[PDB]
Amino acid sequence: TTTLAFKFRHGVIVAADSRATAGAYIASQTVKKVIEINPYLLGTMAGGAADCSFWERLLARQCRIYELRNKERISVAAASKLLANMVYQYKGMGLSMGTMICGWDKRGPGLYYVDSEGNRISGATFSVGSGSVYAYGVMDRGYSYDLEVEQAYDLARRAIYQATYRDAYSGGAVNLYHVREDGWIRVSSDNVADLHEKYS
Amino acid sequence: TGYDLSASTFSPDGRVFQVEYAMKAVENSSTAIGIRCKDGVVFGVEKLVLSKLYEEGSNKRLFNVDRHVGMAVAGLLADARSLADIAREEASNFRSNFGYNIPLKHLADRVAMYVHAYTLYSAVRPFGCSFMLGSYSVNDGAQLYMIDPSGVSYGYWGCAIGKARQAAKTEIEKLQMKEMTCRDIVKEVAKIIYIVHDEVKDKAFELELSWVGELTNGRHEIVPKDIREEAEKYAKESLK
Amino acid sequence: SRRYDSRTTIFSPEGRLYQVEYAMEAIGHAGTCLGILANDGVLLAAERRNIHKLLDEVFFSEKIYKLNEDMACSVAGITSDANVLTNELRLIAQRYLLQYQEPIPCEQLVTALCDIKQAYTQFGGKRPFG
Amino acid sequence: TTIMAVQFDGGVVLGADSRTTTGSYIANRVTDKLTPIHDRIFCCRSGSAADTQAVADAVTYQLGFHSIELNEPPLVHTAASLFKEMCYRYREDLMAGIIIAGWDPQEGGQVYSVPMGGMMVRQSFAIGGSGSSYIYGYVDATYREGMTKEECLQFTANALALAMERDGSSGGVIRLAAIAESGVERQVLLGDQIPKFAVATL
Amino acid sequence: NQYDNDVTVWSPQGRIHQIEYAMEAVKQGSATVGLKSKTHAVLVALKRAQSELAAHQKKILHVDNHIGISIAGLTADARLLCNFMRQECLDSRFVFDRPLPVSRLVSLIGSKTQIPTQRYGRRPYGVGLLIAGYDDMGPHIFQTCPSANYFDCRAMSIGARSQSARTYLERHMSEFMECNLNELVKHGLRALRETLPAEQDLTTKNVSIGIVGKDLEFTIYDDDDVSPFLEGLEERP
Amino acid sequence: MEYLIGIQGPDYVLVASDRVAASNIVQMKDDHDKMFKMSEKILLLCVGEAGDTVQFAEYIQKNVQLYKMRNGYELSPTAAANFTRRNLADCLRSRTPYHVNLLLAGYDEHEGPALYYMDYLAALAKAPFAAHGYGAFLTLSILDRYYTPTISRERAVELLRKCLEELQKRFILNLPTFSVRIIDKNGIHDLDNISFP
Amino acid sequence: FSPYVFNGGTILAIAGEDFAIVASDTRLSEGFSIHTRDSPKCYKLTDKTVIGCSGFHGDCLTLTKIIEARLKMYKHSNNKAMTTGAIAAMLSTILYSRRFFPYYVYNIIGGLDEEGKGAVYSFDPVGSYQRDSFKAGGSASAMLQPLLDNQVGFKNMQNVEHVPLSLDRAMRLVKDVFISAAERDVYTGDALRICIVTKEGIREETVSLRKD
Amino acid sequence: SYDRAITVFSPDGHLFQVEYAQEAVKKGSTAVGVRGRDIVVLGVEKKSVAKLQDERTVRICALDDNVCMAFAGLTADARIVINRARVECQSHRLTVEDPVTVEYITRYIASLKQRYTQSNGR
Amino acid sequence: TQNPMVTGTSVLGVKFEGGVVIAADMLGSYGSLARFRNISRIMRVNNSTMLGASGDYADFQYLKQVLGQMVIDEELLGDGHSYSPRAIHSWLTRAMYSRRSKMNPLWNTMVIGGYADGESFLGYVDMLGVAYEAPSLATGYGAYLAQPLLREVLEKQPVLSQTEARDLVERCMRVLYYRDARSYNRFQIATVTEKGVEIEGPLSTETNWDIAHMIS
Amino acid sequence: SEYDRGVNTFSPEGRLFQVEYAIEAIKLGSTAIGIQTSEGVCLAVEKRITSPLMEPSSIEKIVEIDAHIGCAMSGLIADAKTLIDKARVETQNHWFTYNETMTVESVTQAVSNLALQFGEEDADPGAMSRPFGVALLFGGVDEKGPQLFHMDPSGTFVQCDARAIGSASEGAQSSLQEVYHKSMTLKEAIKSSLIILKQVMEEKLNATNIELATVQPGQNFHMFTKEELEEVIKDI
Ligand SMILES: *C(=O)[C@]1([C@@H](O)[C@@H]2C=CCCC2)NC(=O)[C@@H]2CCO[C@@]21C
Ligand SMILES: *C(=O)[C@]1([C@@H](O)[C@@H]2C=CCCC2)NC(=O)[C@@H]2CCO[C@@]21C
Repeated sequence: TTTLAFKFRHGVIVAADSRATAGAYIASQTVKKVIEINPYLLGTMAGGAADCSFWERLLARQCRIYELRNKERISVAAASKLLANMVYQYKGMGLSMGTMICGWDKRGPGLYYVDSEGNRISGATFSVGSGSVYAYGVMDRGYSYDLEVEQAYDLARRAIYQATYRDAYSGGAVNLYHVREDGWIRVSSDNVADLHEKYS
Repeated sequence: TGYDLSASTFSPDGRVFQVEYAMKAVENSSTAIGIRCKDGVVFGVEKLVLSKLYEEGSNKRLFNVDRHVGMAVAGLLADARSLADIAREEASNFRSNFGYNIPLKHLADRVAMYVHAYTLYSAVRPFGCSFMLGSYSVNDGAQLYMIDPSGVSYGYWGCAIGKARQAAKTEIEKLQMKEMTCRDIVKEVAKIIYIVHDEVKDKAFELELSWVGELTNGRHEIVPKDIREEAEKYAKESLK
Repeated sequence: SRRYDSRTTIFSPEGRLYQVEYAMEAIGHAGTCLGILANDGVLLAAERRNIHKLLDEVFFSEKIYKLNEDMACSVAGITSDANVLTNELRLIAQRYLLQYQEPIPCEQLVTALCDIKQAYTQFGGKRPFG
Repeated sequence: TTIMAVQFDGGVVLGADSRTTTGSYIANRVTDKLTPIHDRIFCCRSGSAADTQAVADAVTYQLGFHSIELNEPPLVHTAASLFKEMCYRYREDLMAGIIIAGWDPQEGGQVYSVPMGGMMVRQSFAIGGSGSSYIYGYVDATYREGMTKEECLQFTANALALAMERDGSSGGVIRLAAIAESGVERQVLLGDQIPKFAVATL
Repeated sequence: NQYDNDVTVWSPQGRIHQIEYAMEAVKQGSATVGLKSKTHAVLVALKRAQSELAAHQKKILHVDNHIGISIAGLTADARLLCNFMRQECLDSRFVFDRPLPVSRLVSLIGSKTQIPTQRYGRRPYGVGLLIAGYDDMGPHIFQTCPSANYFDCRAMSIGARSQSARTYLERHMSEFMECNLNELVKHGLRALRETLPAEQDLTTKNVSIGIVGKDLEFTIYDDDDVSPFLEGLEERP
Repeated sequence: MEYLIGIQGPDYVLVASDRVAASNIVQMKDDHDKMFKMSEKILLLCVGEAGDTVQFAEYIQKNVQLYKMRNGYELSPTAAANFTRRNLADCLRSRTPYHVNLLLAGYDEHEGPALYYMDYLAALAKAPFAAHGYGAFLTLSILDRYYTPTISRERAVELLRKCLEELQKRFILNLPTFSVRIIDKNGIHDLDNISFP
Repeated sequence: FSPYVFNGGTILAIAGEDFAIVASDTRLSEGFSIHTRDSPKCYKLTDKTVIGCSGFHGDCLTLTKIIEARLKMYKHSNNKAMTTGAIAAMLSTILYSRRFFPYYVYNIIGGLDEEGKGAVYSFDPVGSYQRDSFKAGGSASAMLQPLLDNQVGFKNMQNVEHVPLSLDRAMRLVKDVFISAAERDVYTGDALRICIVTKEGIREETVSLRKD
Repeated sequence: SYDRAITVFSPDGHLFQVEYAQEAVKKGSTAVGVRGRDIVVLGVEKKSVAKLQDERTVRICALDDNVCMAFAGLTADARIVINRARVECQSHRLTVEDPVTVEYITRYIASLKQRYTQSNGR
Repeated sequence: TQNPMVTGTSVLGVKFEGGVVIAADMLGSYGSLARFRNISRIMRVNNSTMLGASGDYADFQYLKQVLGQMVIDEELLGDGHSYSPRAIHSWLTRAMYSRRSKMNPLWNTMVIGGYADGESFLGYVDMLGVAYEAPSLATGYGAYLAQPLLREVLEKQPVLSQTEARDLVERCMRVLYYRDARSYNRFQIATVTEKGVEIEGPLSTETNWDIAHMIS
Repeated sequence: SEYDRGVNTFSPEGRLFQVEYAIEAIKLGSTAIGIQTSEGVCLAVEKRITSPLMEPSSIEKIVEIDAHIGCAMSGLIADAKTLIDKARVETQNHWFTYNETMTVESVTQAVSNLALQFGEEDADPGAMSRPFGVALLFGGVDEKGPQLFHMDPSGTFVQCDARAIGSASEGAQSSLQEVYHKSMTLKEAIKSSLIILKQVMEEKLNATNIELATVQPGQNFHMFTKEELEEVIKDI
């Protein structure tokens, strides 16, 4: 699994692979590792597929309830805090979750890393999964806050592509999302075979 | 004064009037009769039909509490059904713990204690039903017990509950039931039922008969239809 | 149950809690207690209603109780209720000393006891402390 | 431990050894493993001393209450059922092998076995314990139908002595009880009363 | 009166006045008829609401593929009982893989309803029920009263002015056993028409039908679906 | 492993922590704050197991601020430390123990500066200087060598720099930048971060 | 004491434009023995949905009963039958409710969506599910899946027309793939049960596989 | 536990206990609030005993740094409500990481009072 | 139970035209010791249903208690509805699965046989809750030694008579006495037909030991 | 006396006393009107403003249950908050479990199940002591189209075409009888409801003393702003 996210001047970039594995058998090559919590808020999934899906869907329900009660959209920090509090109750019981919560709120862009161990950290650049180490190098050598939108797209695609090249448990396609002030857009879904053709 | 509103209140003369009012509820019901002979027990109920729209077998007042134990009720039918379920549960628990069929005296004592537990508190209401339990076994013989809304259980040779209990008792005292057979007892039960019924006030009725004895191998069951119809013929002949 | 219920914790048509007013009447008839605050100290002075010749002296005082190392109280009203409340005051002070390892401030102790006494005027169907 | 019960026409005969062991040390050498549950109902206890004592006391309590409420002498089957219920419910927690023998007016003399696990079976003779293994062939060869009380007593004593010779966990004295309608008679066999069998010598 | 406020108080006459007051709730409600042939069972319900905009309130409910009920009295109590019956049938299918016999369901209902009548601070269920069912013993019509008493009927009407329907049914009950489905439903509709004030008539709006039988799951015919049955029904006398 | 250090002076307390948040072999964050503000003159520094640190620290913070709201004055450092030890000790034998190592720094108007050390078993000690982590093993002797009770805050910052330089020379972990705060009668002051290029 | 055992079995689902196909083998086994040769692993839920369960048989039976009950409850509460996607989401929550003592069941749902098109949903034992176009599950899933990737998905094929899948070609492919599976997998054999879901309803077919 | 129903309906559709609580409010000290352009003004009536009251620890109370409350009626009830509100404010700071809105705490207090008009034994 | 103590070996079942036949030996083993040699492991549930069990005899006796009480409770109502063999099979499956899910199994393997509405029923339940139906069944070591012969007969001739089925059961019992160490020479045969449930008591098999002289 | 009777006592006429008294409490509230058309559902309520110092924007008589369902309330408005929270939680739980939107009838039924759940004994701690003094109008759009439902304190819920609740219900209901036809457009419904509300209100209808909301197929729940309200008010 390779998931990636970074904040730049024009918003948040989220990218993921699409390979689901059960041992060394490739169960799927079209899995969706990004959950759409609300039109302004996204989450990523790494680790246990069922765990991440269930708990982030539960977060989506709670966030909708918040919006109904308080007549205002929830903040990224509050959503990440809710998820961390929810998963702390099941510590030591074997949950495997690694999540990035991304959005735009009254403080601007936001990106938070939440894992089942208990971490909740804010940051400008994150990568989770088996291939996260390979994505970190490309992202760190290419990342600037003053990137242009197409440059940011290309950097994210390149980092996920290199991770799939080196990691056995990553592959399939690169699914890309751009969080902007008016909401997130689906940018592209590019197969890594076509990216191999483009980059070689 | 309000000395009669709770079952946890005595009156100045030492009476619990709520239990007496429940007994009044029993006296308004139609009459059930039980007769015991050396080899068995016979139960007869006058079952009033309040409309012709009702099927045959509606509002049964005779229950099977155990495969050897039968029950004949009078009063409030819902209370009687709840009590029948209590008795069934008692018999089941006895078989599961001690491993044989419950003696009738023990079952009557347990159910009478359960009934008595409702005559002590303001939080619950007394039962508005009276009932007879009947059984046969080789070891214990033939047993007939009666339980009233206060919780008193007594053994009988012949018992009657309901509206025409006194007239029925007068009729039952005319039988030398100890040296009779269950076949004769069925005809006599039917005859007494037809005697005590008041056609002017109560319109129409069915006769509900059951028995338990060596004739049935200690199993409580409904009297077979041919025996029932023969007994009804005898009863209608006797009334002229 | 409804017939025998005295309904202690309800309102009157004028917004009054009647059992509390009756308990105040009980306190108006007890022995006098006065407290005076000075620059160098503070004092309590009570009148003793146990003035029979055949009474024996034992203990420390009749109406003055020591709650802590730094606090004391005097009571007016029903004596048994006072015994209950003083036991509870001592418990509250020692629980605070266990939690924070400092002696409790006086107003915090008063507030805790008064929360207990407010509880009896709002729910439970029991009589207040006189 | 070696416990035995044999049924004859009109009653039962029970017999046991008298050894309590904590490992290889004999803590009690004259113990009574025959317990009066009721007037004509006895149990032979095998396994954990504490567990069997507790179960026996509980069954004695329950059976006495039952007999007072019913105003009848109890049945042997009822006592066996109470033992079976308790031993099956707490089978994970208890190590208790029981033999229940007795006389009642309805069925006569009866012998029931409740092994570990909590099953209940009626037998014409029952043996139990660790020494019971060594006398299975002997009881199968020697048991005959229609024995009298004296023959049953001799048969039980012979079997128990044979078991005590070969088992390190059995020994001491032989305790016997005969239960019939007329009541209970108890005997102790010690020393030269215990049957002797010649040992092979070269 | 000191005897008429609690369900735990007996009167000196031997009655419980709260249970009678609860039966009054069934007497006030809208009328329903139920009847059975040798193969089918039919429930006919007179739907009505407060105003014409307000759609006629739902009187016939689906309990199981072989059981349906009609309601009279307090609708929330009726939904409580309906949920209880649905759960009992589901548990029977889970454990024994067979449908629950109808008589045993009515026994369970009677057990449920009797408990509140014996305890302080509780009330009866102010609902009268008509149960239509099919099982291995044939078709069944059952009546349930707030007193926890239940009846096995050949036919029955409950509600307001239902005595006239009961009179009609008694007059014609010998025919029902030999009827076909349309004839049986028309008999029920005539009985239900007997309760309406002389000006009112039976329309596709105010009538609901419920049918169960040997080879038919419980069906609720409302609206256009009832037009096949309302056809060929002579005018009132 | 994470590093905490505290130095007590005549009228001040000086605390420093590292700014690294790590997962496996990567540094996920390099500007992490490990200091929690209990009141206007109390700081709590917490390291240990993930999740346990923030949950315990924020529970303590919430209850201390609730004391301020309810009573109109603030807990003293000693009382806050004893409250913390009570809660950690109570949870020690339950099913949800916290694996946290803590330092508590404070200033009291009547008692002066205070530094408190607490391990994960909930033993509470009062110290002139203290440290937590694997780097403590390397820097406690430097504090023993150069600390005097009458030390000024300029000299305290110099001694802190010595300790952090030793960590840069001899420690196997990459701890490149440190957060530095001081507590005095005027409250909590953020000093410059100590960074090594 | 082990609360699980492996009872074998292979299931297959293929989605079409106007059809769905769910197939399974009918052998029930334990260890090296055969329990029965006539135990199908496909169950009808609605007139538009079929489910396929493989794994531990006790869990399969219990889950089938639970799903049927939930469908009846939904129809009581909401007055309509459940859709294929709603069933999939409900099953996901049912599976996650046993997260710390799981159901050892592999589930494939096949049916029609609300536009009348074919839909296949695949689950793992804890409730992660995905919408697919074809899917294999069970003991011979690793044998069956690559062939379906090649023949239905046209993967690794160069200049091959992507003609839409027809019901005839799909039926032939299912039969051939199960014939190949029964050759190499010891848990697969006996008979093949094929259920075809269309707007006209559900239609069943049975073909024979080798009995050794 | 005590499970009597205190607040019940009267024949005219009135909850008499609520009306009597409103009478209790009518007996209390007068509080006036004015909303300004930049300020908010809160004034209360004092019942002052000459020379003998100690007003050193008495404050108009603060729920957080940004919200103030004034009460009329039974003072002990007001103390209970204020402490509950303060606990809720700290919980909101923990769970949302932002200070409360005035309407949020007003909603919490109003729901608490409503809950006490529909509970057994209160 | 976590450790079985007194156990029974294998139970056999065959359906024929007009009913079902079930067979079991009368032995309870305490490890390798043939301890209780006269116990019955077949039960008459009702006039249409019979049951046989292998495994822990105490768990079997508990089940006999519960099932008997359930049948009596149903017969008290007198409403003309009885339990079918299929309903008892489903109840048994639910009971075993519930016990397994609590990690407290009933250590039994059960065969249910019945005849209702002119149709024969034969069903298998295992300790874990695996349940199914088949035309012949065998538990324990009979699954390896007896099921082959029964299956071979049934594949060729799918419908049997009572005589043929009984003969086949006797052959299979002989094979089990030859090759199972926990087996006994006395068995019982239960039959369910339209007349009900009939149990035939201590039966023995005729053995052949001629190969003993071929050892040389 | 007030405590002679329990809360679960029947009248001699067969009605629960507390429910009848709560229904009488319904008659003291503000007037709400709901009209159902093939183009959607319209809900109009009157804000009963007692003082010029009250800010009318804090009076919420119409709430959003979900994007497809809205509610209008009359009576004891504080009691309605529990029911509304239950409705919101039910719709979100349904979306979580089934990945679809709830029907208006199911939401109404779920809320109506809470209505008679009151008592003194044999009830869990945290149970209700009295009924709810609110009438609710639910309006929404589901696969059956635009649906309008009415709920009263007895637990009874019905489906309605046009409906008025509150103090002026009888006269408003008669007017709705006169003006409702099945072929109305949503604009006509809005205008007709405002005409009737103007007729029954004791104040003069301006854009700050009323509330109006619509639910249409495709468009979500919409609360009218002041400007749109003035646009509609101009015609009346
Ligand atoms: C990724 O971490 C990974 C994915 O299968 C999983 C499935 C989809 C959504 C969440 C991410 N989880 C795993 O267990 C395998 C092994 C490592 O990477 C996986 C492919
Ligand atoms: C017998 O089984 C035995 C006895 O100690 C014990 C004594 C009291 C009555 C019950 C039986 N139990 C034991 O554990 C030892 C070891 C073998 O036999 C014992 C002697």
